[PDB]
Amino acid sequence: TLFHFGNCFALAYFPYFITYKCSGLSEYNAFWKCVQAGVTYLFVQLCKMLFLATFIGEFMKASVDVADLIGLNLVMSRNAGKGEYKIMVAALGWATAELIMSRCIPLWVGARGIEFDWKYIQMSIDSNISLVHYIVASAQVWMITRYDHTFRPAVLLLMFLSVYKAFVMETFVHLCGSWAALLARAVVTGLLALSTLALYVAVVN
Amino acid sequence: YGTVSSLNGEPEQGVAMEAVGQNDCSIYGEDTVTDEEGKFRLRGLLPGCVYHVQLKAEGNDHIERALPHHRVIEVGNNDIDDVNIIVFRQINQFDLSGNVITSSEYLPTLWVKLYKSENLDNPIQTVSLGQSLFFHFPPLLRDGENYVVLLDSTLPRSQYDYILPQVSFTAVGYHKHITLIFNPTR
Amino acid sequence: AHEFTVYRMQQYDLQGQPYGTRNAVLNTEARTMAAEVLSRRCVLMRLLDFSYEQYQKALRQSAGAVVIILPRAMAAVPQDVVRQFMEIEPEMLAMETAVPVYFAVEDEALLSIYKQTQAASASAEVLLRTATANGFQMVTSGVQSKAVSDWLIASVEGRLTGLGGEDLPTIVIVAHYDAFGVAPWLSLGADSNGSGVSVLLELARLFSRLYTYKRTHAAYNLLFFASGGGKFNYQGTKRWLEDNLDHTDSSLLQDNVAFVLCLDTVGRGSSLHLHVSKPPREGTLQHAFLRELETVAAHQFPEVRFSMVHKRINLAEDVLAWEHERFAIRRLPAFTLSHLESHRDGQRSSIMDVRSRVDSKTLTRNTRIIAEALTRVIYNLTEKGTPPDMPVFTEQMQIQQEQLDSVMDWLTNQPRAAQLVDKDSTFLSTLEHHLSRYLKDVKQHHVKADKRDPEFVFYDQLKQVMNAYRVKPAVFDLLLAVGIAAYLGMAYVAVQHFSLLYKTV
Ligand SMILES: *[C@@H]1O[C@H](CO)[C@@H](O)[C@H](O)[C@H]1NC(C)=O
Repeated sequence: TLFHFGNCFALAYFPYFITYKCSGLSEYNAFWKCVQAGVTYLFVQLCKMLFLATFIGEFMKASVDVADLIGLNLVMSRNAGKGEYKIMVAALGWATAELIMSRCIPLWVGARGIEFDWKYIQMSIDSNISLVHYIVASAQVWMITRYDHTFRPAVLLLMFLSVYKAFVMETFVHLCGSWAALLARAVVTGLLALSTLALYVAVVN
Repeated sequence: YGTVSSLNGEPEQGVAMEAVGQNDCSIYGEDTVTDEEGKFRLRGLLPGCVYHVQLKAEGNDHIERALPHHRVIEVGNNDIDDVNIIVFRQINQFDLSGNVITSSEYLPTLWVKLYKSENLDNPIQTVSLGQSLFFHFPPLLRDGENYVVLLDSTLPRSQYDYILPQVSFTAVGYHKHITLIFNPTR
Repeated sequence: AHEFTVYRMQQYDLQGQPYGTRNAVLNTEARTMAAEVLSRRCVLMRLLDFSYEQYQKALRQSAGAVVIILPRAMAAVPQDVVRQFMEIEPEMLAMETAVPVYFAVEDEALLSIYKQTQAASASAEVLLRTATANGFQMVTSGVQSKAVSDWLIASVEGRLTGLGGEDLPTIVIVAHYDAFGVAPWLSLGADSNGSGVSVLLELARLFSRLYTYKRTHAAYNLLFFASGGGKFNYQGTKRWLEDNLDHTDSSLLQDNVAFVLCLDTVGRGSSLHLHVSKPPREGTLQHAFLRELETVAAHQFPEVRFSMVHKRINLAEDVLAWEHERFAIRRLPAFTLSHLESHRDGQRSSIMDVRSRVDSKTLTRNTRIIAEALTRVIYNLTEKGTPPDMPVFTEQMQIQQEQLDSVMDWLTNQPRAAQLVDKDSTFLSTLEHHLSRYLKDVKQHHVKADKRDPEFVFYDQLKQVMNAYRVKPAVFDLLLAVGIAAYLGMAYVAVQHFSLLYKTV
């Protein structure tokens, strides 16, 4: 099923390339910025693993979310320019880090063989929605930054509370099918996407 | 007027021989202990009644069976002849046996026991199974004597989980085939 | 990915010509019985609907492999299907089928995979079928079967000395403990000679008890032989009889050999038949024993019909019918005892011969009959009185029903096929110990292969593990490719769509 691996890779990697080519990559040549963001993401993942080893499930998810937010904020503050463009250099870098992480190596070891579980296509779908989830996270970071009005800190706190929505939905599904769970994650992530774009049009001033 | 020989042909000695009559002749009958040759000399030859040569209940403790239990003989105008009865002695041994149902790899780590009932801490026989799924405890005597066959393996609980069977086979019979089943887990 | 254990069909060779399946590698889809190509595809059938015309169609179509899903219980299967599977077996086995035949055991996931394959095989419709084409692919493990060239067929022999003299007649009792069915690993063989080796063991116990004591120590040497290498043309008896006749000059198989008994499939059934290669000569020991047997079976137990069966030796068949044939070939008096009436009957082999197929009462009655006939002939009782209307084995020597049941359970506990019982396996070791506790001079004869024109070469890879890999054809995945292309186009449009939406606000 190598050609299945091909289809799954075409589903996963290609949207990142599309965003790369449709966001004006030549403005900063974000390859170095993306590499720095990926290094920061790896460091944050190592820190989260160390914290989990030191130390129930909600606390680990909260710590991981805090580390990811801190890394995204540092990456955004590393560069100055257009807000949408720091948004891109942060979110795309983090998403590429996630793809290079354990959603491509299992895609390699599994698939390409004889077995066919829908898990691989599900992983590709979840990796594609992780792009917009990290878009939401970068939007939260941008709201945190760009000066300090009109209950903006309250909205930022609401977005932070809504963060870790993936872990919340996973816990709910465990308490409550696999494709049904993936669909639920897609809809909640899309709802957070629309909430974040509403925040953006509120904050444009 | 016959012979009382053993199974192979050895002439039994000291076996009580008598003839018990039936019908009205039940009151007539004498006995005679056979000689070394097995040639009994029963007398009291009254015609008109059939005879039954058979083994006396008393004085025949050592001897267990008489395979032709009774011999119908017609008493005509002559004597009887060629009355042969074969007899078996009374075997006293128990000849214990019994297989074990277990996996092959657990067999070397097992020794079956023969704990006497009165004291389960002082075994009297500890035949090791070794590599064969059949123990043949040396023959015991049969008089009550409740026993145990606790299968005392060497495999400790530290690395496996198991329960050792226990079988009681109170010795009044003539054989036994205890079938201890040993199936540990984990 | 299910991982079940499949037991293969026989792959034995005799006298140079092959037998059974001759392949142990398969990597194909699992297309069960349907009007499709069925060529180079594993075919899944269940024993409940396993018809011989269907199986021959499968083999003639050159299937990749044939897998049969045996019911897990193997006892709750209806008896009519059991009889049909008895009649299917000898014809299925005696062929050079080049397609592997595997026998599996029912499982929940096995039922699921069979159901899905059955649904998919028989059946806008074309594109829907391609999209939902959940046909599993089954692959096995290991390499092809290799000729095991150093397999020693085992054999356990034990003696019983007479009373006095060096010229005593030597009655011989043999029984081939093994039993091959259509699957060596599934060939428990309870009603096969596995029920004859139990009677031999009980006879050993009883005659040891009788011989230990002097007053019942009859003058008749008894050579017991729990032979291995059985239904495979009785090689274990062949080698033993050759080594005790032409190689050496000692041993009891030449001095004054009396009748040579052989026991096989002596379990279930209400009829006992003593088979002979040639009629007994009047006045000899065989005729005396036959007369004692008929008197016992007619006076002691009238519930059994008894009759000689005189089958002339045939030197054209693949196997030598019974076991007494190999003895009668070397000018040695012999006859076989069996509940069967015709050697051509397929009641032997019979992977279906589960332990619950040999009734303990019938086995005890058969052992009583055989042991009493032997006791009467050995101890000269018949010309001593002792009318046949009363037995010898009443008390203190009764045939232990518990012992027979336990021995039968132990024999059925593990497969007894000649290709799986090692020269040092716990089965053989326990058999040797059991015979050693009652007999004298117990040893273990072995036949290797003669290394020239191999009399037998058993093959390996009989218990391969097979994987049930789920797979879908490439046409489904082409549909998925069109879908992901549509998704990528939508994503490409979505960037400008969202830019316009944000600009509109
Ligand atoms: C024992 O048997 C042989 C032949 O079967 C016979 O000649 C002999 O008379 C028998 N012995 C007795 C005591 O009947």
